[PDB]
Amino acid sequence: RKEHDKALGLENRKPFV
Amino acid sequence: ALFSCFRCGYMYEFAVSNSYCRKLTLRNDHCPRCDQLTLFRFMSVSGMVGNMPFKPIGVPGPSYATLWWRKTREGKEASAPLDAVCKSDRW
Amino acid sequence: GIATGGRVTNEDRRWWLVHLECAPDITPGTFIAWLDCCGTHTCKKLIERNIWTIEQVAALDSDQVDELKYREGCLKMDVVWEHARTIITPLRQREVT
Amino acid sequence: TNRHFFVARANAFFSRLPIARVQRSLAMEAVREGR
Amino acid sequence: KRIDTAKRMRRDRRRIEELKTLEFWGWYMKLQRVRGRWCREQGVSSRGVYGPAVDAAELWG
Amino acid sequence: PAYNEDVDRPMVVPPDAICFNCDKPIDAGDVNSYVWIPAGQGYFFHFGCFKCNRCKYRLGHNKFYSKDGKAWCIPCALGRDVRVPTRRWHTSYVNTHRTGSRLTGHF
Amino acid sequence: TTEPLMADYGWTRGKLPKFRARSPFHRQQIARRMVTEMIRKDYCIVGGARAPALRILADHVVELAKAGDTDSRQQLAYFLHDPLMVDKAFDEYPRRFKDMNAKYAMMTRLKSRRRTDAVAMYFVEYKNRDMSDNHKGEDYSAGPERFFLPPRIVETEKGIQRPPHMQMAFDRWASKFKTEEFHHWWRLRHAKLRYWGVRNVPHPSDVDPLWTEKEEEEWHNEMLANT
Amino acid sequence: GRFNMDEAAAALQLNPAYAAALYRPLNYTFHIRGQLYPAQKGRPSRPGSLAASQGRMFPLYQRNDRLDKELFRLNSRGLTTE
Amino acid sequence: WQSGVHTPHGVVYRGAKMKNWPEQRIPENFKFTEEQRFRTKAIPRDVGTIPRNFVLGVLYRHQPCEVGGLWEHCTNDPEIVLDSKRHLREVLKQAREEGFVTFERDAISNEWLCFLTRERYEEVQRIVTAKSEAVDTHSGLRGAAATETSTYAEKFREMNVEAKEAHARRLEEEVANTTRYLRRFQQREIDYLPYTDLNGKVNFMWWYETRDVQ
RNA sequence: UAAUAUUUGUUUAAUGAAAAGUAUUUUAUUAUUAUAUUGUAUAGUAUUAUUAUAGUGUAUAGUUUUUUAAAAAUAUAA
RNA sequence: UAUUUAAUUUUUAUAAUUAAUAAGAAAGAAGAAUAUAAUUUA
Ligand SMILES: [Zn+2]
Ligand SMILES: [Zn+2]
Ligand SMILES: [Zn+2]
Repeated sequence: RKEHDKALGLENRKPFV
Repeated sequence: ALFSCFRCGYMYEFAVSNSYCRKLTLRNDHCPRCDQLTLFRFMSVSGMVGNMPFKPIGVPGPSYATLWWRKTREGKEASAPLDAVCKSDRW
Repeated sequence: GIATGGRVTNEDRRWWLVHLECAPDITPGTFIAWLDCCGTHTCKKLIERNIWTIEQVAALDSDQVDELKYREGCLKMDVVWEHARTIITPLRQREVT
Repeated sequence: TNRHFFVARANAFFSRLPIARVQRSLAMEAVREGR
Repeated sequence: KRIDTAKRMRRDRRRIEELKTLEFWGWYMKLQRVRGRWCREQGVSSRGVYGPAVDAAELWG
Repeated sequence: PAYNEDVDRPMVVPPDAICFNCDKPIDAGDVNSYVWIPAGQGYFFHFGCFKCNRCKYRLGHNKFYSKDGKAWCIPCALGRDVRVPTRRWHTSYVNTHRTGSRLTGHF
Repeated sequence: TTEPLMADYGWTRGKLPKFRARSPFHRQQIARRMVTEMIRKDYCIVGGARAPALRILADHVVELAKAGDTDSRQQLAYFLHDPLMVDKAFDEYPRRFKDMNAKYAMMTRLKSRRRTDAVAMYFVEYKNRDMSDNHKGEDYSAGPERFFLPPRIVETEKGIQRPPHMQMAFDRWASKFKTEEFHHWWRLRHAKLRYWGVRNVPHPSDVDPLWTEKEEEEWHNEMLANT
Repeated sequence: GRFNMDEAAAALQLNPAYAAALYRPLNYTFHIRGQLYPAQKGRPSRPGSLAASQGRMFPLYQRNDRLDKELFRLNSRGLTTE
Repeated sequence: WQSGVHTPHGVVYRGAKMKNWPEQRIPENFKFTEEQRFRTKAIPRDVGTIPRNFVLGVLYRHQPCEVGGLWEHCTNDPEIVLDSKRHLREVLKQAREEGFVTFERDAISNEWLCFLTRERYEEVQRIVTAKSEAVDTHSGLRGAAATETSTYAEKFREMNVEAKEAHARRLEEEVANTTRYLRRFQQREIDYLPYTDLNGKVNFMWWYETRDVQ
C-alpha cells in the first residue's frame, strides 16, 4: 500500500489470476 | 542451393532440407540490392543436410557452379583485399 | 578415468599421470576441453564462471564444484575437477624444464 | 531351450564389478612388460 | 478468345498471389517485431540455459 | 541437361528492353506475357508480337528470320509468297519466358 | 547418429523403434509433422511405436533448445515444417526445463484404442508446464469446444496472459475457420466422405455449421473472461 | 489487416466475383464437364426431413454465366458481316 | 570475443560493445592445443542496413581509403556501430556483393584501396546527406544559440572558398578526442535476438541503443 | 475350404477435358444488345476397375481420403 | 490341403536309472525403448 503510494506519490511482473 | 532473384540476380546460398522440398525451385526473400521482397530461382545444386551412418557426409557433391561461386568469392583473389583487416580465421 | 563409477581410486590417477606424457605439448594454461569427461555443457558453465584454465579448475573450492554438478547440473564434474587436482603439479614441473 | 539357468541373464548386476577399471589395469600391465 | 482468356486467368492469379505473399511477409515481420519487443521485458535471451558470458566467449557461438 | 548453371551469367531481364517486332517496352519480371530468347543476344517479343512482320502469320516450328530488326518467317524470307497456315493463324507455338530456349543453351 | 536429433530407426536396443511406414523417408516425414505438432501443442495422442519415438525426439528438441546455439537453431530449423515453432522452442523450453537434466517428455498409455485398428493410444506430454509461458495453466482432460478455440484453462488459473506473438498467430490461423468458404469445404467434405462411403456421415443438408455469430459472440466473451 | 480477396480485387480492379472464381475449379463457375459428387446433387423431401437442393447448401459453387459468356463463348456482333 | 584468447593480450578494439557482454580477464598462461585452434566458430554479425550505411558513410569522407588503416577511421566517429575488425570485414564483404564497393591495388607501394563504385555513387550521396539532416535536428546546441549554427555554416562556406582541405584534417582530430572523451561516459549497446524466416534460415534481428555510465 | 486370401484412406502440382450418349439441379443463372426455337455439372471396358481415348488452349492456385511394436522365404534396390 | 519331418506352445531352482537319433499363477514394448535396471531431475 505504502509502495503503490510511493509509486502514486511519484505520479506486469506477476499477472493477477 | 544457389539462389538469384529475377531482377538484380543477387547471388546467395543456403542448404535446403527435406521439409522445404516444395520451396526448392522458387523462393521469396529480401534482396539487399533492391530492397523489397523478390523472387529467387534455383540455378545449382549444393550438398545434402543429413547423412546416413557409415557414409561420407560430403558426397552429394555440390556442382562445379557452386564451387566456382566459392572460388570467385572467398578465394585467393577475393580474400586478399580483405586480409588486411580480418584474415577471417583471426579476429 | 572416463568410465569409472563413484569414487576415483588412486590407480585411476596413475592412468592420468601416464597420459600426461602421452601428449607432448601441454601447459597448465591449456583450454578446458582437454580434460576427461568435459563435454560441451561442462565447458560452457565453467566459462561463464570465468574459468579458461587447468590451473583455474584446480583452484576450485569444492563447493563451487557441487553446485556446478547439482544446483546447475554439469554432471561428472568431480571427475574433471579431480583430473585437474592430479595433473596441475606435474604440469608445472614439466613447464620449468 | 527354455530352462531358467539359460534364459536368466546377469546384465543388471554388472555394476558390482568395475569392467572399465580392469581393462585399464591390464593396459598398465601391457605397458609394464612392453607389448 | 480462349487463348486470351487462358492467359487472362493465369496472369491475375499470379498478380494476387503476390498480394497474399507481401501481406504475409509484412505480417510475419510484424510478428517478429512483437517478439523483439516482448522478449526484452521478460528478459528472454532465446540462447539457452547459459548466461551472456558463455556466448560472449564466442568459442561456443 | 536441366537447370542451366548460370553463376557466370546473371541472366536478369533489363527494364529498358523493348519488343523486337513492335518496339514497345516490356513489363519486366512480373508477367510471363513476354517471350524472351537468349542466344547463348537478348531477343524480347510480346506474346502477340511473336508472329511474322510481313505476312502476320505464325512462325512454323518456332524458327525464324529477322530483317531490318523485324522478324519474318522463313517461307517469307526465302522469297516465297505461299502464305496461309492450316492449324492456327495469329498466335505462335512458343513457351513464354525462356522456358522454350532453356532446353538447349549456354551452360 | 549419436548427434541429438538425427534418428536411427531399428529394432535393436541401441536404436529407437521404427514405426511402420512406407519408407524411411516417410518415417522421417511423419516424425517431423509429429514433432512439429507436439511443439505447437504440448500433447499428442499418438498410437503405436510412434509414441516412444515422439518421447525420444521431444527430449532431443528440448536438448537442442537448451543448447541455445545458432547451429542448434539452424539444425532444428531444418527439421520442422514450422519456422515459427522453432522460435517458440527456443523461447519456452529453457526456462521451462532449466532445473531438469533428463527425460523431458512424459508418455502415458491410454486405456482406449482406435476403433479403426487394435493399435494402442499413448498420451505424450511435455513435463512441467507451470514454468511455461503460453501453456501455463491449461487443462487437457477434455478437448476445447470447436478446436480453433484456445483450450481449457483450470478454474483456479483463469486470469493468465500469454505471449502476444503466439495468440496473434493463433488468431490469424483461427480466423479462416469463420469465413463461409470453410463451411462450403465442410459440407463438400461430407459429400466426399459419403461418396467414398464412410458410415455415420450425415447428408450435407443436415450438417449445420461449426461457426455461427451467436456462438462467436459468446466464445469471445468467455475468451476475454480468460484473457 | 488481412488479405480479404474482395478488397484485393478492388485494389486490382478484378471484379470480385471473378477473383474468387480463379480459386475454385472451373467446374463450379463455368459450364464445363467435371467431377461431381452425388451428395451435392440434392435430395427430395422425406417425411422426416425437408427438401435438399444445391441452391441452399452450395451457393458459392454454382455456375455464373456473366463470367462464362464474357470469358469463354463468343459475342455475335464481333463477327457480323452483314 | 575475448581479448586474451581470440587475440594477443592487451588489445582493445575500440567501438560499440554488445549488451551484457562481460569482459572477463583471461590469465596469460593461455593457449589452445593445436587441434583446438581450428574450433573458433564466430557468432554471426550484423551485415544489415545500419552497419552498411555507417561503413559507407565513412568511405565517403575519404574517396580513396586504405583497407589496412580503415578501422581507425571507423573508430574516429561518434557514430560507431561496429564491434571487431571481423564485424567490419563482413560488412565489407556484402558491401562488395551489393556493388557499393570495389577493391583496387594502386601499387606503387603495396597499398590496397576502396573505391565507391561509379554506379551506386548516387545512393551513397543520399545516405550521407540523410544522416547529416537528421542529426542537426537532434543536436542539443541548436535552438539555444543560433549564432553558433550561423558562425559554423558561414565559416565553412567561406573556408571552402580558399582551401577547405586543411580545415578537415584539423577538424577530425577534435572529433577523435571528443569521441574518445565521450566514450568514457556512454557506450553503444548492440542488442540482438535470433529469429527464423519463412524459408527457414536462422538470422538475427538487431537494435542499437546507448547506455550511460558516468 | 474359412479363426483363410482380399480389403485395409495420416497429407494433393489428376493444370486441362468438346468424342461420355443413364444420374429429380424446387427458380443453376444476363445485368443482355439483342431479337423466334432449342440445350450446358460425376456411370467406356459386368465396378466408384490397371485407369481411360483425343481436339482445344495455356506454366509457381502445393487444385488436400491409404492401416500395423521383432525373425525366415518371396518381390525391389544397394 | 492329408501324411511326413523341423520349430514353437511364451524363465523348467534341478535335468537324463530306459525310448529315439519337457515345462508354477500371463500378455501391451523383450526396451518405458536415444543399449546405465532409475545418472541428480518441478
Ligand atoms: Zn534483387
Ligand atoms: Zn510487341
Ligand atoms: Zn511470313
